[PDB]
Order: sequence, then structure tokens, then C-alpha cells
Amino acid sequence: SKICQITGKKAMVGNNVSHSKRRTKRVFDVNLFRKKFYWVEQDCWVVLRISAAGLRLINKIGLDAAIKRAAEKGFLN
Amino acid sequence: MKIAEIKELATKELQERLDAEVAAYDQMRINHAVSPLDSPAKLKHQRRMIAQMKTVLRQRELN
Amino acid sequence: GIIIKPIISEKMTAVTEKMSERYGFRVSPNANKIEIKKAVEAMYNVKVEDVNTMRYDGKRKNRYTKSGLIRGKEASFKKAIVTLKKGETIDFFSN
Amino acid sequence: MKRTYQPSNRKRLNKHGFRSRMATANGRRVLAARRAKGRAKLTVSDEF
Amino acid sequence: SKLHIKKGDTVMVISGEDKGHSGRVLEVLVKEQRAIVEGLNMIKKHAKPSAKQGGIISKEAPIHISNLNVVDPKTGKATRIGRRLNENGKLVRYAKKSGEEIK
RNA sequence: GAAAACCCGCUGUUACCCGUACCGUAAACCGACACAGGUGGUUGGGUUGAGUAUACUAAGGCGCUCG
RNA sequence: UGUAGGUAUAAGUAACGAUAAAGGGGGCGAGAACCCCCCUCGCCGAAAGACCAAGGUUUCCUGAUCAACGCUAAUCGGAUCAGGGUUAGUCGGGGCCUAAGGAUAAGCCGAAUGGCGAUCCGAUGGAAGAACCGGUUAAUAUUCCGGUACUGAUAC
RNA sequence: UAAGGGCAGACGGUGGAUGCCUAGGCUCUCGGAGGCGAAGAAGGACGUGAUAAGCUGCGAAAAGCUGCGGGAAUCGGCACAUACGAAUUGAUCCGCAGAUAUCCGAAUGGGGCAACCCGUCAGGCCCCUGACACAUGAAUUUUCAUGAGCGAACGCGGGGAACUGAAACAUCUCAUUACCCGUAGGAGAAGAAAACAAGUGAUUCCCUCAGUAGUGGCGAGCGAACGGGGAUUAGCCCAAACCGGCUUUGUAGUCGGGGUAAUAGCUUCGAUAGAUAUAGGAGAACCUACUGGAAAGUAUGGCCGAAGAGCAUGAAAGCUGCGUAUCCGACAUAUCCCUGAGUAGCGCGGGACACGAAUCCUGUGUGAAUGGCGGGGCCCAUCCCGUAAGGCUAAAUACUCCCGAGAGACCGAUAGUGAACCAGU
Ligand SMILES: [K+]
Ligand SMILES: [K+]
Ligand SMILES: [K+]
Ligand SMILES: [Mg+2]
Ligand SMILES: [Mg+2]
Ligand SMILES: [Mg+2]
Ligand SMILES: [Mg+2]
Ligand SMILES: [Mg+2]
Ligand SMILES: [Mg+2]
Ligand SMILES: [Mg+2]
Ligand SMILES: [Mg+2]
Ligand SMILES: [Mg+2]
Ligand SMILES: [Mg+2]
Ligand SMILES: [Mg+2]
Ligand SMILES: [Mg+2]
Ligand SMILES: [Mg+2]
Ligand SMILES: [Mg+2]
Ligand SMILES: [Mg+2]
Ligand SMILES: [Mg+2]
Ligand SMILES: [Mg+2]
Ligand SMILES: [Mg+2]
Ligand SMILES: [Mg+2]
Ligand SMILES: [Mg+2]
Ligand SMILES: [Mg+2]
Ligand SMILES: [Mg+2]
Ligand SMILES: [Mg+2]
Ligand code: NA
Ligand code: NA
Ligand code: NA
Ligand code: NA
Ligand code: NA
Ligand code: NA
Repeated sequence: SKICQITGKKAMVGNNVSHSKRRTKRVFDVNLFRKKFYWVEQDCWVVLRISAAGLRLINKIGLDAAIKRAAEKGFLN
Repeated sequence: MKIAEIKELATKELQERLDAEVAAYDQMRINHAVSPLDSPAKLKHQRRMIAQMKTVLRQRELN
Repeated sequence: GIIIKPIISEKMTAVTEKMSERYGFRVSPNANKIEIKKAVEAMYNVKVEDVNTMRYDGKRKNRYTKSGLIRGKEASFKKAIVTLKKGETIDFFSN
Repeated sequence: MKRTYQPSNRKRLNKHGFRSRMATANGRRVLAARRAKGRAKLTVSDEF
Repeated sequence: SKLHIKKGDTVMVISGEDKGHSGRVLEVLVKEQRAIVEGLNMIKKHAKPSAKQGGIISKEAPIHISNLNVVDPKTGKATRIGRRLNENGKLVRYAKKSGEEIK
């Protein structure tokens, strides 16, 4: 379960395409990393496995809103 | 005994009579093995009697 | 209930002739010595001194049909040699 | 000369026995296929 | 299925070598649909002296039940039978030739 | 030039369970065979000898299933 | 060089599986080179004798049977059918312990199926709580019996 | 003179062809039903009979136990058996409802080489036995509920070849196939326009449009849609504005719950119970002669028919038997002011669309508007159509392990299933 916990992003499947149009299977990976966050509203520290897109959402709407949204959408677990 | 004579008995008397008939059946089986009886069907009759007795006891236990 | 039948054979007849307190039974394969002693005591109203047991696997046999052969087998059993107290006896002919 | 089959009951059961088959997803696949074919001998555990 | 004849019934043979002869029913083989009629269809069996002194034994062999018809109590003739509940709510066999209850 | 359990120091009355037959340098195991092959360990008398080599021979076992 | 079944030809031919070897007298039987008993001869004898383990699984003993099996015949058999035969407080194992390795916990990794990962499993090792002598069956014996002992729990 | 041989006929042997026969296959039709399992499954092990059990049934109550209904003389399963019993005070059997139901197996007290070894706590016996409880994981507040495993096809989803074709081969094809994996239901998926078009009006399926438009080393190939004709027909509900209740938080707010409000090409707030099925009851009508081992055959002469379907019977039967047409029948138990944001859009790399770079999707990086916004095959202007970033939804469609009833210008034992029988033996 390598998957972003905020957006639910997981790896995609695609092709390497050469100049002569040879097509080879490949995986597009998520820019995924583990990061620690200070939850102000609960005054504690959490560790989340998130993507850079998840970090953008967190920096856009706050950590509490992102966590509640992810839990509602099922990404959190 | 037949099924009506069995169902006429009380639970305690039925219990004592069942434990009696079980030992009688065991002795009859040993005797038949030693020397074949004139009527082997007595064994089958005793076996079915024991089954009927246990059925009635279960009916009373869960009724 | 575990006692199936007694053992009547030349070996058992000789053993009982030489001892008179020793008898043989064919019992259920999964009964232990204490269970055999209790069952024998309850069945015959005697005092049991010792029990010896051996387990016998059933013999493989051939069942013959019109077409040919089928491989089959007899049931497995356990032999119990029971020695009573001195002066006790069990009668197989009576009753 | 030494031939290929050198019997050992412990090795036979460890390699092809019922519990060895049940321990793996592909072993359970083998068991399901044999049941579907209707084999009387499911594994080497059934033999004697 | 209930058969049109039974043990103890008087029947007439209507087909075969014993055609035209009556007798009593001694046994019914339901699965094979045959019956033993007393005195009819005699066979000679070569019996070994095993016994328990052998010889040639004469005994009745079964007849197919579609070859047997109940004898009418009135006229003593083979007839087809029916069934009605005239006997106090119980089904009884009666002879279609006359109407009398078969007994 | 294993580990852990363990073990140290700090007068009656009873005795459960499974195996126990038979073959096993083989006619019974692995070799399609009553197959000149393969099969781990122990014991293995006397004379001769350095010897468990060699030759003969007790006990025991065999004369190898066509003449 | 097609397939199944059946039957030919080669042919009454190759061959009957170690060149350790047999001869005679009795017995039984319808039938005997081969079965049973006796005498003589020969071969092995660090084995071709006697045991344990693996493996086999009733082949063990007895009575009937000689169709098939036995590279011949057979009255014989590890063959067919039926009956019988394996007895443990002390022998062996298991119950206890851990090795390689395996399965896992907390955790880690990973489209899925899953892959890893210190307590448990796992003997080929460590503990086992503990005897011998003699006799006896057609077939079992440190197990049955007669002596002689010992060990562990349990009620005073 | 035929040792032997050749040819023909007759008669035998071997072998098992052929003919005739078969409920064992094959293909379907209609109607149901579409699961089983922690109340322990599928599938097994061991047992169980008067006598050894190979099948079948059953489970220490072990070819069986109890009750209600049906029925009326035999029954005690099969592999060419007897004995011995049961039964008109109604056996056996049939329908429905119950009782028992060892051990293994998801296996679940711990282990384990399946069908075994070893336990703990309470309770009843006397070293040793009989009845409990004792797994894990997500919900729930120790209790409770669910799950796990197996299994036909059909559905959805995650991964995903190659041989082959292109007369070599790499783009392309084979093919979003085989296969592996996950997960539903009686169906599933889809579905109510930010749609098609240049008037229609949600999905799904069928016939056409049409091998057309397109796409393509413009090769091999691939291949729509609009429209028309049918089957079927169905549309609804949240979020927000605003109004009140509670809780919490800041210092009247601001959140989060539950209540009202009302949801859009244009708005909105505010101002059934009888029947059916699962046992059953009745159910017409034939004589004489010939041939023959035996008539159902043939020849006469009769009868029934809402019954002249069929099977069996010593040869081919409307009137011999079971049946058939028709009518009757159930004690149960089942079934029927606001307007959706990391969005719309955009760059880079890819994918799915008939399409090999418009519409749709996104790994990476970015990023609006709120009458405004999106599409009409690339971009602009006009015109037209629609109103995304929330959800649900029957029918027409797909399938057959299973049950019931039917059918065939399908097979007939080297055929038809591998398997007509001891067969996945
Ligand atoms: K023992
Ligand atoms: K021995
Ligand atoms: K050739
Ligand atoms: Mg050899
Ligand atoms: Mg040595
Ligand atoms: Mg020496
Ligand atoms: Mg030497
Ligand atoms: Mg050739
Ligand atoms: Mg020659
Ligand atoms: Mg040769
Ligand atoms: Mg020669
Ligand atoms: Mg030797
Ligand atoms: Mg022998
Ligand atoms: Mg003999
Ligand atoms: Mg011979
Ligand atoms: Mg023998
Ligand atoms: Mg351990
Ligand atoms: Mg011996
Ligand atoms: Mg001639
Ligand atoms: Mg001929
Ligand atoms: Mg019980
Ligand atoms: Mg377990
Ligand atoms: Mg090519
Ligand atoms: Mg009629
Ligand atoms: Mg008829
Ligand atoms: Mg066939
Ligand atoms: Na040995
Ligand atoms: Na062994
Ligand atoms: Na001649
Ligand atoms: Na368990
Ligand atoms: Na009727
Ligand atoms: Na004929």
C-alpha cells in the first residue's frame, strides 16, 4: 500500500515510446515521501506518507481540513 | 417394550430402564459372539429399543 | 460398550488352561487400559488385576466380482488380555 | 547402481503432503484442480 | 403402485401354457412383477444331494402378473377389477364383470 | 573445535499413550523381473599370519527353480 | 515408416539369468531329477553366519488348493482361499530442549497474489525416572510365567 | 510310390466382425432457482449389517430413531444368499416437520508429518474418562453483530504475453485475447445532458445506416456515429443561500451536529390471500378359430373413445398390467444573498477512444471564473446547444453447477462423454 494518504494517488502504468515508436511497459511513480506535521488543532505530531500534491493541498487548506477530507474520502487508511 | 410403553414411563424410570437395557445389550452382543443365538433379531430389537429410549429422553429434555 | 467380542482360539484356550484367571477380549482400538478395566469390571462384576493390550491393523483382502478384483480391507481392532484377581473367573458359555 | 527414487517418508510428507499443499496459494490451486477432476487420491497423504 | 392381485387371491391364467387354469396365489414378487400360483407352471429342478438326497423336484415357478386375472365370485370367470370406497370409507376391490366385492 | 533445557550455587494403592509379526549386503528395500547392480551402523570363533590380507575349517547358512 | 483389436512369419529357433555340484536309500502321492526324512559329497565362513536403522507392509504360522503366478514339472512355495499370530512402569519412541531451516509478533516493503522481520516449530544432537537370570509357543517375548530387583507419583 | 506339397468342396477350430438391441451419451426448448459455511461447508478419514464389506445409506441413537398426513400386504438397499424376524393393534414405502450426527478440513485452545500430539480454567466422576469455555480481524459496549473458506457460467476491476499476419521485420497485427489476481448479484454494468446535431431529447439490447465516414510502414488491416424501425419505458434525492435547537471555541463571532427550507436552462433564499408446488384417489371397453413353445399375429364377429401417448407382458395389444384423456385431492411446512476547487483550464510524458497525437483519463509541475462557465474535430469572431467539478434508480440484456417437465430427418458399445460396466478407476 504505497499510496498517498491525502489524495489517494498511486502508481500509473504507461509506455516508454522511442523515436521509432517502439513501446515498452513502464510505471509512473508517485512523488511520495514520509513527513512529520504539527497538528495545531490537536497540538500533537503526526507522520504521513504523502505526495507533493498532498503537501500542496495541505498548504492550501490547512492540515486539519486535509486530514478530515482524506478520512471522509477513505484515503487516510 | 414398544414406543407407547416407552413413552408411558416417567423420566427417572425411563433413565434407569435405559441404563439397564444398555448393559443387557452389551451382554447379548458378547453372548452372540461366543455362541450364535437361535434368534439374532433380538439384538436388532434391543438396538432399536435403545435408540427409541434416547429419542424420547431428548424430546423431554428439549421440550 | 468398548468390548466387542471375546477371543476364542487355541492360544487363548491354552492360556486359560494354564492360568484360569486370564481371558481375552477384542475391544475398540481407541480404549485405554483403565477404560478396559472399568468396562470389564462393570460387565462381569469381578476385580481386574492387570490388562495387556496389542493393536492389530485389519488384514487387506481381495473382493472378487464377476469382472475381476477389488482391493479391500478388514476393520482394525485391539486385543485386551485381562488377568483377574486370584480365585475369580468369567464364564463365556453360560448365558 | 543408485537409482533416482530413494524413499523417505518424512521427506515425502514434507514435500508433497496435505499440509505442505495447504500452506501455499498455488498448492491450494493444485488441490482445487484435483478435487474438480475428482481424484480419489488428493495428495500423497491419502496413500498407504 | 398397488397390484391388482394379492396373496390368498384366486386367479385365472389368461395367457401362456397354463391358459384357462385357476389357482391360489402363494407369493408375490413385486419387483419382478411375478406371482406363484399354486399347482401351475410346474418345473423340474435337478437338486444335488447336498440338501439340509437330492433328486428331481417338481415345484411352481412364478408367472407374470399381467397374465393373471381375479376370478369373479359370481360366475367363476376371469375379469378385470376396479376399486371403490363402498366399504365404510375404505377402498375395496370389485369385479367389473358383475359388481360383487372381491374377497 | 554448537545451542537450549536441565542440574547446582546464590504400609498400602497405582504406573497412561504408540511400536513390537516377518524380510532387511535382500526372492519381501531402490532397479518394469524371484534382475550377476546399489543400500547407513554393530558383531564376526579356530589354525596361518603384521593383519579385519590369504588359504583351510567350527557354529550357522547354503548347492544359486530346467534336466 | 497411418491407429485399435486379432492372428501369422522368422521357429519348435534364441534363451531358461553367475561353471559352489551332486549321488543314493526310504516316505507320501494318481503322478516325483526337483517335495519330506536319513547317509555321503561340495560351497561360504570379516560371510553367502548373527544383529540395529531406513524402506516394505501380513510376505510370519497352520489347514485346505495346484486353475493363474514360479522361465521345467511339482505332492512344493515369499502363490490362491480361510483361520490364527505381535502382550512392557524399566526396551524403542513420544511427552521436555534447542541447530540448520521454517512459521510468525511489533514493525518495514510492495499493482494483486504477497516479500521480509525477535517468540514458537523443527533431530540427524542434549535430557530422559527406571534390571537381570531361567523357563515356555506352530507362530511373541528384557513384554507371558517363576525368582530377583529397581524407579515415579499417591493415601497414613 | 506319394515323404511331403498344390487346388477345390465339405466340416470343424480360433477370433470377435456384422445384424439386431440398449437410457449411457450429445445438442437443445420451456419453467424455476441461482448458492453452501463458525448453529462448522465443500471434500475426506474411520466406523456402522446375523454373517468379510466392494458400492449405497447412515454416524457410537450409526442400511437407522420420533410425529403428522398418504397408502394397504408384504418387508428386511445393490454386487444371480440363506437364515432369522417385523407386519391388518396397519410394517416396509411416499410427502412434510423433527432427533442423533465420531475425527480431519476455513478449523478457530497451542502445536502438527490432514484424519494426530499436548494443554489451561470452571464444573461431575476416579493415574483416567464426559459435557463447557479458551483463534484472529475489522465494527459495537466486557456484551453484541459481521467476516474468513468452498463453488458452474454470466458481471465489474487490477496486471497482461507470444506464436501468428504483414509472404523477412521493428510501427502495426494477433489482442485491450490466453493467463494470473481481486470482488459482487440474481443479474451486474450503464443511466436522467456542462448531450447529440445543424431538429431530437436518460440508459440497455435487436434490425439497419455500413464494410459507409474515418484511421492506417495510407501496407496488412482496423472500423464508427447521426438518422430510421423495434423491445422496454421512469424518474428522483442531497450540498448552498435563510430561519430556529444543542455543543464546543474565540472575544457578538466562528465551527460541528441534528430540524425546517429546496434544489436548478434560471431556478432558489430573502424582501394480497386465496392460489401454486412438494404425497395421492377414481379412471372405459374382447370373444371364437388357425399357426405356433408361447399370440398381442392373421381371419371372423363385438365394444370404448375428452382415453388410437407410451412402456411391459413367452412375437407386433385402444379393450391383459401399469398407464393415458378427464375430474377430484393437503395435517403441515414453503412460494407467490447561494450555485459542488487543488477542481475547469495550461506545460511536459503517457493512455483509452474506430483512430498509430478533437472529446475523455493522469504520473509530474501549475492554476481561474461566479451572471459567468463548457461543447459544436485543432485557433479566432458570430450563432446554436448545454449548465461540470454530489448521489440513487426497475424493464427490455448476459449465463446454467442445480431442480422439474419435454424434444431431436443426433450416436448406438473402436460410435456417443475419458467414463453404458469395477472410471477419473
Ligand atoms: K503396547
Ligand atoms: K523380532
Ligand atoms: K520405412
Ligand atoms: Mg539381487
Ligand atoms: Mg568392528
Ligand atoms: Mg580371523
Ligand atoms: Mg578373506
Ligand atoms: Mg519400419
Ligand atoms: Mg534359424
Ligand atoms: Mg537372454
Ligand atoms: Mg541354446
Ligand atoms: Mg548376512
Ligand atoms: Mg511361510
Ligand atoms: Mg499344505
Ligand atoms: Mg509351471
Ligand atoms: Mg500361505
Ligand atoms: Mg521450543
Ligand atoms: Mg521369531
Ligand atoms: Mg492333399
Ligand atoms: Mg469357419
Ligand atoms: Mg450419542
Ligand atoms: Mg492451529
Ligand atoms: Mg511475418
Ligand atoms: Mg383403465
Ligand atoms: Mg395396454
Ligand atoms: Mg467409448
Ligand atoms: Na534392521
Ligand atoms: Na517400519
Ligand atoms: Na500330401
Ligand atoms: Na485446535
Ligand atoms: Na389409481
Ligand atoms: Na422372438
